[PDB]
Amino acid sequence: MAQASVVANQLIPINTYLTLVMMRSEVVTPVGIPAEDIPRLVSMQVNRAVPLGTTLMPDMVKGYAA
Repeated sequence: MAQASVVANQLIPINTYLTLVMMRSEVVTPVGIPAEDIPRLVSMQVNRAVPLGTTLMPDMVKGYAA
């Protein structure tokens, strides 16, 4: 397991536009959005509440496509 994913560094309320302070990189299982993509997630909106420590998955971000 060496791929790092984007993990919520704080609670992200439903419909928040993502900022850099909200996303950390962590090696977690299952794998979500690759950590390498944090730059392009800024200003994209989540479509559900993301609790602290939750892995961000592609389906939780509106407009995300990798």
